[PDB]
Amino acid sequence: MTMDATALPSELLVTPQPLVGFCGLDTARVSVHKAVWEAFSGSLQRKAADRAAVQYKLLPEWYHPKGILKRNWMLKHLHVLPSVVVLFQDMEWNDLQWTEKQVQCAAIVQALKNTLQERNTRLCLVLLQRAAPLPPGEDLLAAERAASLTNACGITSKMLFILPHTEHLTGYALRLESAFLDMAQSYYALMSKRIRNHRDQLTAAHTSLKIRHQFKLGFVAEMRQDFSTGQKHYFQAYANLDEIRINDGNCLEIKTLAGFLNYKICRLMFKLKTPRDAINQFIIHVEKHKSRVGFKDLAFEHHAWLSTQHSVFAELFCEAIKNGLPALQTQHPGIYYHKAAEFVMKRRDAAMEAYAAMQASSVAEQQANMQLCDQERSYNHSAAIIALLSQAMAQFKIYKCLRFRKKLAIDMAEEYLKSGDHAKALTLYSLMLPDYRQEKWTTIFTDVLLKTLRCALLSGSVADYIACSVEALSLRHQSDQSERILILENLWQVFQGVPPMPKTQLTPEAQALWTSALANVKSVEMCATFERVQLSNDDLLQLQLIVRVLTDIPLRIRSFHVILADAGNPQSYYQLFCSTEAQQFHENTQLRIVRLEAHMGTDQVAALLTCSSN
Amino acid sequence: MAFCIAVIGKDNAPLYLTTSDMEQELELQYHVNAALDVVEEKCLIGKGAPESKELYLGLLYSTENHKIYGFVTNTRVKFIVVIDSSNVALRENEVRAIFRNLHLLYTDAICNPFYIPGESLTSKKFDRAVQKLMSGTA
Repeated sequence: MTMDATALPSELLVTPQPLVGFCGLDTARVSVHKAVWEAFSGSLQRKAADRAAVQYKLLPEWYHPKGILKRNWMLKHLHVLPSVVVLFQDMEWNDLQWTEKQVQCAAIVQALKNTLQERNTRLCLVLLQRAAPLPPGEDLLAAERAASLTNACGITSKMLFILPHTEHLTGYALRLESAFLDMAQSYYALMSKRIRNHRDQLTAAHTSLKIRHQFKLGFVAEMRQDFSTGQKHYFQAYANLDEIRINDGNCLEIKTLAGFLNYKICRLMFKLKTPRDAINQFIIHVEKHKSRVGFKDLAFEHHAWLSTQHSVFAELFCEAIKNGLPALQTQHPGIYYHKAAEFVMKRRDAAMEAYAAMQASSVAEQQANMQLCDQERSYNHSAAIIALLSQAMAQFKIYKCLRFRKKLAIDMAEEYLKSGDHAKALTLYSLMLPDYRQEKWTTIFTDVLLKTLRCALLSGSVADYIACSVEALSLRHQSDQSERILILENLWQVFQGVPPMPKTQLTPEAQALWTSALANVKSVEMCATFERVQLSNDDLLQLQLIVRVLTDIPLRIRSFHVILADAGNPQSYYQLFCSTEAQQFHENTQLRIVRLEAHMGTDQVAALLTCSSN
Repeated sequence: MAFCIAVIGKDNAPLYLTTSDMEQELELQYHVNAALDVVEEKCLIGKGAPESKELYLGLLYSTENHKIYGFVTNTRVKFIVVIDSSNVALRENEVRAIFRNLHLLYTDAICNPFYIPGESLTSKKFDRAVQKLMSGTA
């Protein structure tokens, strides 16, 4: 009435299936019963369609509805009440043991039916036989047994069954499956009759009860593989939810109900091979819900639910893929993963100012908001962003997508930086520069480059630091000149061991990081100019390569080395006296330079723009 | 109604200004807008982003407040404006006309002998061509 219709998150996320249960038993009877139990699970072994959909639980102002009034009654409707109960003993004709088992089985099934009457589950009686098969029509004592047991508890003869050995037990377990299915379905149809005869009446326009009735009958139809009546009922329940215009800040219960039935309807669509329907539903719903909230909006609201909603819908997509629905994938494989990811980022941000407002001051219900603040503080982990982008990246790769995986990877790296775990971030950036450099998009390339330098300096990975710095040098004309100069001087500093000057930009811990390093770390665009390739019998070659500098700020002129190329035999412009080659070797000789060995100001470039052949 | 103009070469982008009808594009997605394109290629490229037809791409790529409409020529040039309007009452017909206009303006900047093809569009004239396009159809 005033309480919530249903409060179960992730209700029956698993495929709803028929559920038959029966009384708990000791280890030795179940030890004889083993073969029967793995005969049951052979359906799990066999293909799912060959598997009977049933499952095994193995237990030990109008007036409100019965069994429907509560969400806990509802959860009971899930599993707590199997639609079939079967009492297990062995059927064994005997002399005195026969009578003893008669008396005891009669009494126990008597209590069992005393339990089962109100819950209306019918109690079918199936008994094991290890003895030789009985020819029907031969034993009149079997007839007396049937009479006595049937009159013991009112369970009819047809309900009674016999459990033979495996070669027959297989087919008879299967026909048992069929009978259990039939009587469960009869139960479910009856229970739906209950629902409908309740539905005819109304509690003077509450319609929450109506939603409960549709949702219960959704259980029923989903359960019975109808897949249709339930989804119609879900549609109608959601509609009547809508006609309930929001009274007040209690939009959250509405949104939760919406998400529940929304999952239900979408997945039921996916069961029915109606992807377009599902897509339109989920969009319609999510922007409806975006428009839903106006206030409070404690920034818990609209963020967590929306992210979870996208999450669930991508999960439904994956369910569809498991089914085999590629119509939705060929358009876009991992649609809502990274929308959910951006929503959880927004959620962390919202948490930031939620904190901030909590520092403002903190007479009714306010303590609840306080525990809310604390609980979302628990949520400040935001590794969920990482997981969501992980799934998004995988799914994007699934349809041969590189850049969305590449951009969400930059998002991963940047949140790693917010995570502080700059190491993984620099690993990502290290992988991500090459593709940007091939891509030539000169805008983005420097934009990621400055962040990559930031990661290198914080990490103290001086090798990557210098490499990305020198590639920035090669074409740094987009940025300001003095910054180029500072980069270069920091580079020389670190080649000869001096820490970089942005000391306030650095922290003592990172100081330790890169003071520690360089123990293993060892060893502007210009051109190689060879005057004479394909050497003849006698010649000489001097400094003809021309070291053009694209950077404005000059490279300091101290030294340089060129390593004599092994091709064949092992051996503002600045033109100078270096002039290595002055000797004679064998003819038909060519040359090709690995790296600059740039000892001008720096020791060496460590980045391969020392072209071999232009 | 932000038309992130972007001509693309074979792979890289010769001109991609950030202008609209009213004034400059403040939103800081530019280099990552080009990154939207590098996912419009290598992903939303399929076997399709290059074709041998004057390319109608009614929303080859879509997202919130950002809708990509594409075009490709036999010379493998990528012509893309973005519909940065969740929705405005403009229907694809004038978008087709706009890609006609953009085709013509680009190829008349191409008409320069001095400007080597595949380089940043130097022409302040082809600029004002794009600028009138934006000021008109945004």
